[PDB]
Amino acid sequence: AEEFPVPNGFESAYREVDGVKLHYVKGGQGPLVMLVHGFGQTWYEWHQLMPELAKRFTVIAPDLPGLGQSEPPKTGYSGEQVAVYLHKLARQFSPDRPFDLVAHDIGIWNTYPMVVKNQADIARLVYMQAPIPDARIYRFPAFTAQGESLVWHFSFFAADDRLAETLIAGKERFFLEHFIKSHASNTEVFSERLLDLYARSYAKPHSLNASFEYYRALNESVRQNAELAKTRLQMPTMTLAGGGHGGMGTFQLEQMKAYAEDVEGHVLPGCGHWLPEECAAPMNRLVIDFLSR
Amino acid sequence: AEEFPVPNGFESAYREVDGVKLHYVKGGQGPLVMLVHGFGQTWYEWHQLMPELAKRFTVIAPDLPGLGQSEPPKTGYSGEQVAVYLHKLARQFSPDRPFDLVAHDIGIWNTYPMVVKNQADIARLVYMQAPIPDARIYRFPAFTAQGESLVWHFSFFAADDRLAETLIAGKERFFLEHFIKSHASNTEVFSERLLDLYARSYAKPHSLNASFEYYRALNESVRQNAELAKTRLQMPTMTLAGGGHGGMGTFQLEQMKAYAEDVEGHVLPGCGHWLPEECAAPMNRLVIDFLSR
Ligand SMILES: *[C@H](C/C=C\CC)[C@H](O)C/C=C\C/C=C\C/C=C\C/C=C\CCC(=O)O
Ligand SMILES: *[C@H](C/C=C\CC)[C@H](O)C/C=C\C/C=C\C/C=C\C/C=C\CCC(=O)O
Repeated sequence: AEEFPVPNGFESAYREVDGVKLHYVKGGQGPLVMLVHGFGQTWYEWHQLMPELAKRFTVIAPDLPGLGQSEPPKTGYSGEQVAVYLHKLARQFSPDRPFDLVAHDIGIWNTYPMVVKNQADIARLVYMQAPIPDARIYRFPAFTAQGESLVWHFSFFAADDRLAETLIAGKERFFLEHFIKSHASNTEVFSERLLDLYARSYAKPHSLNASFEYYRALNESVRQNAELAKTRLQMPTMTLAGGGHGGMGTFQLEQMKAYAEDVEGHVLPGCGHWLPEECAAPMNRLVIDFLSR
Repeated sequence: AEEFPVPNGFESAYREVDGVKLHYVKGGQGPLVMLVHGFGQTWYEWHQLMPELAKRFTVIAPDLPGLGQSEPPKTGYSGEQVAVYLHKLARQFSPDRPFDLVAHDIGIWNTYPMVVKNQADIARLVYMQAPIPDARIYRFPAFTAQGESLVWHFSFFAADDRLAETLIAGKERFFLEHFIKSHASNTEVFSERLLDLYARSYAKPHSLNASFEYYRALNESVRQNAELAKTRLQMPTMTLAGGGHGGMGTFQLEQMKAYAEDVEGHVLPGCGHWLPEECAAPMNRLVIDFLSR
C-alpha cells in the first residue's frame, strides 16, 4: 500500500538506518540529489520536480522519521538527531561522492546539522521556507496587524501535555486544509483530492504525534545550532522564499547570509509557503538550473 | 438553574440593554462598583471579592455578552461596541453619580472605550492582567526559549474557519485546564470542580464562539483605540499584575502610564494571570483600599 502515487519510472522502497525503517521514493541516474519535505506533507510535495531532476540526477525523496511511511526516530526529534538518519541514508546511495540537498520547512531543521558537520559530503544546497533554528525565532511576533503570524504554530505544536494532538485528533483533515491554505498565496492548487491524500498520511496517530515532536525539540535544536554555527557553510547555496501570503520574503536570504559564504536568494512573487505546488514552474526552473551548474 | 453559586446576600438577575439580555450578580449598598471578568471565566471569578466589597459599595458583576448567562451582542465584539452595553448597564444602576470599574483580561478591552469616552461617569479605575489593545501587542513574541508563549492564543483565537471552536469542541474541559495552568503560577487554587464549572459554561456553543469573537475583533479594537487614546484618562487609576509565571510584570503599569495621568501600580510576587483566584487575599486588599480612599 502506498500513501501517494509514485511517478512513472520511480520506485517506492525502504531502508533501515540505525534501526529506523525509512521510506523513500527514488529514480533517475547520475549524481545524487536528496529532497527533504516539511511539516504537513511527505515526499510527495516533490513529485512534479522529481521527473525533471531525474533526467540528469539520481533523485531520492525520503519521508521524515515518523511521517509519511517512515518509522519514528529512536534517538529523538532534534535537528542533530534526525540529521544523522538523513545523512546516513544519502550516503548509502552516494558513499564515494558528494550529493546535493534540497529542503523545505522543517526539512531545513532536520538537515542543517549534517550539512555543517559533513560539508565535504554536500555539493550544492537549496533551502526554502524555514528559518534555521536560532535565537531569531524568539523575536517573531505572536500576532500581526495584517494577515496572520506565520509563527504562532510553534507554540501550539510545542505545548506540553500533548495539547495539539489532543485537540486535532478526529479533526485532522479540517486542520490540514486550514493551515495549508492560511500559509498559501495560490490556494487554488490545494484541491480537496490533494488535501485528502496529505490528511490521510498525517492523521496516522504516530504521525500526528511525530509531527509535533519536531516542534517540542525546537529549543533543543536552537541550542545545538548555537554551537554548530561557529563554522559557516562553504558550499554553493541557494535560498527560495515566497513573496506572497505565507512567504518569508527577504528573511530567508538575509538569515542564510549569516550561515553561508556563497549564497544567492530568490523571492517568488505571488507565492506563499508551499512553493513546489503554488509556483511549480518558476520554482522547478530555479532548482534545476542551480543544481545543473 | 445557575451556572455558578451566588454568594449570600447577592441576587442573580437580568437586564435588557440595547436589545441584549445581560446577566449579572448584584449585592451591597452604597456607590456602584462594576467588576468585569475575562476570557475563560464569568462573573464568578469575582465571588470572593464581592462580599467584602459589598460592605461599602453596591457591587455588580455582569457576564460579558455571549459568555456566562448573557446573550451575545447584537452589534459586534469590538471594544467600542461591547463597552456600550457595559456602560449602559452600569448607568441603569448608577444614573446620578460616577461609578468604579474593576476589569480583568478582556474585561479591559471591553471597557476602555466607554471609560475614555465617558470620563465623568467613572470615579476610579482598576485594571489587571491585560494589555489595552494597541500597537504594543504586535511585539509580543510567538515562541520562547522555554516553550509556548503567553500570547500565541491571540492568533489561535483570531483565526478564521472557526478554527478554535472546531478544535476545542469535545475537549473544552481539557483545553481550559491547559490554558488556566499555562497562565498560572498557583495551580493549586483551581480545584477540579472549579475547572468543571468554568468549562461547562464556556462549552455552550454560543459561548465558545463568543469567546473567540472577542479575539477576531482585536485588530479592529486596536484601530479604534488608536483614535480614542488621543484623550488621556484623568480619573484615579490602579493597575495590578502578577509577578510569577503567567503574570505581565511591569508591562501593565508601564503601558497604563501612557494612557492615564494619575496611576499607581503593583506587581504581586508568586501570582500569575488569575489574580482573583491565585492571590485572592492581597488582590482583594489592594482593590478594597484603593476604592475606599
Ligand atoms: C513549517 C510551516 C508550515 C506549516 C505551518 C502550520 C515550519 O513550521 C515553519 C516554516 C516557515 C515559517 C516560520 C517562520 C517564518 C520565518 C520568519 C518570519 C518572517 C519574517 C520575520 C520578521 C521578524 O523579524 O519578525
Ligand atoms: C486573556 C488571557 C487569558 C487566558 C489565556 C488563554 C487575554 O487574552 C490576555 C491577557 C493576559 C495574558 C497574560 C500574559 C500575556 C499578555 C500580555 C504580554 C505582556 C507582557 C509580556 C510578558 C511575557 O510574555 O513574559
